[PDB]
Amino acid sequence: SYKDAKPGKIDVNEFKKAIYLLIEADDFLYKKAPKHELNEEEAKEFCKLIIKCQEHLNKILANFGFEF
Amino acid sequence: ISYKDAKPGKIDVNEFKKAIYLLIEADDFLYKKAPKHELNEEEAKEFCKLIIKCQEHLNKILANFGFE
Amino acid sequence: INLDKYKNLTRSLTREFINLNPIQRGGILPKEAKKAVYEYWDGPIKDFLEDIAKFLNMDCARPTHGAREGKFIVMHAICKEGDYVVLDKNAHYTSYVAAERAKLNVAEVGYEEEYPTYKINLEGYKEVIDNLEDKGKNVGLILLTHVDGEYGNLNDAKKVGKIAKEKGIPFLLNCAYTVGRMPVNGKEVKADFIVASGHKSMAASAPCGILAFSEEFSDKITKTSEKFPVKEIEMLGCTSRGLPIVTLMASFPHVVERVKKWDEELKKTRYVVDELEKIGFKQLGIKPKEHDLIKFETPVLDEIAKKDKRRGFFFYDELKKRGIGGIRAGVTKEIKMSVYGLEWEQVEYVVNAIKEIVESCK
Amino acid sequence: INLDKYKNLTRSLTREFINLNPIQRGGILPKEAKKAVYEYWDGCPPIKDFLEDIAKFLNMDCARPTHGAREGKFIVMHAICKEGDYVVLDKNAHYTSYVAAERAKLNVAEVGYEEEYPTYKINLEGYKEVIDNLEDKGKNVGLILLTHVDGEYGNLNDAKKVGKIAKEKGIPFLLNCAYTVGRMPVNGKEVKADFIVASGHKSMAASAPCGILAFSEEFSDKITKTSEKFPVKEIEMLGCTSRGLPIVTLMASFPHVVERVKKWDEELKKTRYVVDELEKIGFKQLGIKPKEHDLIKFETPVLDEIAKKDKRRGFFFYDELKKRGIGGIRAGVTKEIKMSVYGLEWEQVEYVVNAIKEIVESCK
Repeated sequence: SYKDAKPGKIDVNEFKKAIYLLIEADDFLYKKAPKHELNEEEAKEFCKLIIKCQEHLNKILANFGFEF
Repeated sequence: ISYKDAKPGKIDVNEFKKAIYLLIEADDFLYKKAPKHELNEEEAKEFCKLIIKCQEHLNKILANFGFE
Repeated sequence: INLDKYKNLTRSLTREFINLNPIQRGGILPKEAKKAVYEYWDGPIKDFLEDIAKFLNMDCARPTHGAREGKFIVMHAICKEGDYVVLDKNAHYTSYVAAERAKLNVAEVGYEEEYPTYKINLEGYKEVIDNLEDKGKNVGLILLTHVDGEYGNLNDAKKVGKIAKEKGIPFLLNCAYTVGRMPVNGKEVKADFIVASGHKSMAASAPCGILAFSEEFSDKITKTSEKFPVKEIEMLGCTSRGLPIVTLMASFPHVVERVKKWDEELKKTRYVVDELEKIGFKQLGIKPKEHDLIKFETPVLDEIAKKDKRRGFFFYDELKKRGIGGIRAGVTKEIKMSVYGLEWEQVEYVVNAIKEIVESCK
Repeated sequence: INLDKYKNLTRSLTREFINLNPIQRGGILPKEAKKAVYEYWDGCPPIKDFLEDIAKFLNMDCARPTHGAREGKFIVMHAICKEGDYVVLDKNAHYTSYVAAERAKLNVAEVGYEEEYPTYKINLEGYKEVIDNLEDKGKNVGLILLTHVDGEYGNLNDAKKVGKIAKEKGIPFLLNCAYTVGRMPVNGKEVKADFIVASGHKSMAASAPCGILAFSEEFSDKITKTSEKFPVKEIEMLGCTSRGLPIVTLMASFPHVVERVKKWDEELKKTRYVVDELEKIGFKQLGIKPKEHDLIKFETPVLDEIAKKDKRRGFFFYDELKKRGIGGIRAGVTKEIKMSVYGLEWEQVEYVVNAIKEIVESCK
């Protein structure tokens, strides 16, 4: 829940990295248009961007009392 | 959860555009709370709400590539 | 073959620092435009030109690339090669260049008072005109900067508007620091031309601007070409597509809503002025301030810089240690700042920081 | 004032569809430019150094930033040409070459074709013949313009030919490279050009409006003519420090631009594949054959015969492409189309070609 959020500081660097990865993952919307269907190799590359992004977003939530 | 387990799937354009918008709306916290970026109990709840919803959308993106 | 200063470019302090620079306070993109940026960073304009015409109470309106271009559009289609353009002494540098590009002459209007007000003698406009007409010189355009970019002094455009109507000379109102921050009435101030910057006061990205005009000069400004009876000459094309124009149409509901809350932006300004005049600052320009642009005289800053510290760069460095930017490094004799669009908590942070700077530096 | 039309403005098919608009093919920003947009969202990069590198990249003397190729044409005609001078240009010139000339208070002379249908190739040798007929009148020619690649057929012209003629008659030469600079390699001195204009949002992977004006030292004192009141701010440049988003996207995409020009044949390979594969249906490539540019113009008699017996008239081709997620074609027009596959992945190239083959086959 977000209601359990405690006071804290936002990690600008981790947010910049988290938003950068989603920008790099946006290229797949262009290069794989319009079906957007990935194979096994394209999925591994794409999901690697989504996972690393969440790893940065989790570090952001850490400064507000969220453990993982 | 490993990115190497990623199986062939389709990218959700709608669910991806929602995850981006949340980081864009949360990008206002980096401006309106500069330079210390230190939030309180209400600002954190408001901020973490966006990041939690963001990852929730990213998890639904991974759900198309053999994740749960 | 360098390619080294283009890879590590993606790095700034736009989010890690508080920007006090006046030329960028009213040009900060809201989260609305940021989403529109995402949608259109590659590849209702006709309805926007009508609404922006109602927003300024003007007959017509055309998109430009800043107030820089719009002021050249009027000077190239109306004036002759040699006509005089009478403007105030607090004019922007783009007013002298756009006139010289159209091969025009410049006549300046003296102050009503110099230090520390620097208010333009609006009644002097009538006098300058007569001094040129008696010498045979022909006046083609009357320019008036609504709010100058040095002290931030708001002038009564209705005064110069009447004088421009009596002499029959076209009136251009420079609203680069005006349109987008405060409500502007075109027909009330008796204006025939109004220019406005999108990246300075309309929360857009550069280059962005707006040119408004009456139906009297609608044929001169929107004069079409001969080879192509659709494409406008002075606009070089009816397309006018790009990234800035997108940000202007998306930030428009924000701007049209933030002009109504202009008095809330005066409260932050006057708070900064009154609270900083305690530590040893003195506001130049029209008192009290009616615009977010403030220019302080700082004798205390120049003294601390003298002995000793790191000279005039001591103030800029002390602000960087606290996460504040927007002040020219090395300049201590005076400072130019703006708190438009800043949260009140950030307004208190700037004031309390500067107070602690001059205090800790004895 | 209704503000509802600005609210839901964030609705587009820019990622869900494959755009085939030739104008927007070379203006697609990479990921490195999108990051720069984020860093400068609110609106100090090495501008001076970028202007030296872009000059070396074009092998020119000097260079300056503009708001597109529209500005670049007006800057020279206003700073070099005197009011009333003649501008001799090719017949396939872009519309902006006439509008800017009319804005700079000049006259225009057109150069005919060497052959019309289907090549529509410009007679580069006929340039001298037109000037002589103007000087014998005698009108004075102030500028010689040549669209390196036109925007109707996408034909390439030997700019050195016109540049060699311009030098013999001592008349300035403006080489329009809106469809050239950024895609294919261009050499300024080699084609003997005095001026070169570019379109950053059409061929240099930048966002609109943006452009570059490269010129020789001979005219450096006129273009970069400083003002009198301000001995620093340039007159024709309006004293702009060139700040904002399009200039940043240009510098951010510059290493991508400088690297994709060496792989230009790989983009022509895509182009020539499309031509040689669609000509099995009934399409006939107009312009110079084979294609020397990504901008292709097919004559489509087949699409006309289907449009005469389809319920959606000539709009059937625009609708059938929407079903398959493809855009960039003028709606209602079936007599001839104008597309491009520059920058597209080869998987997407096959997707486009195979789509059209299924349209012409299913619609009889």
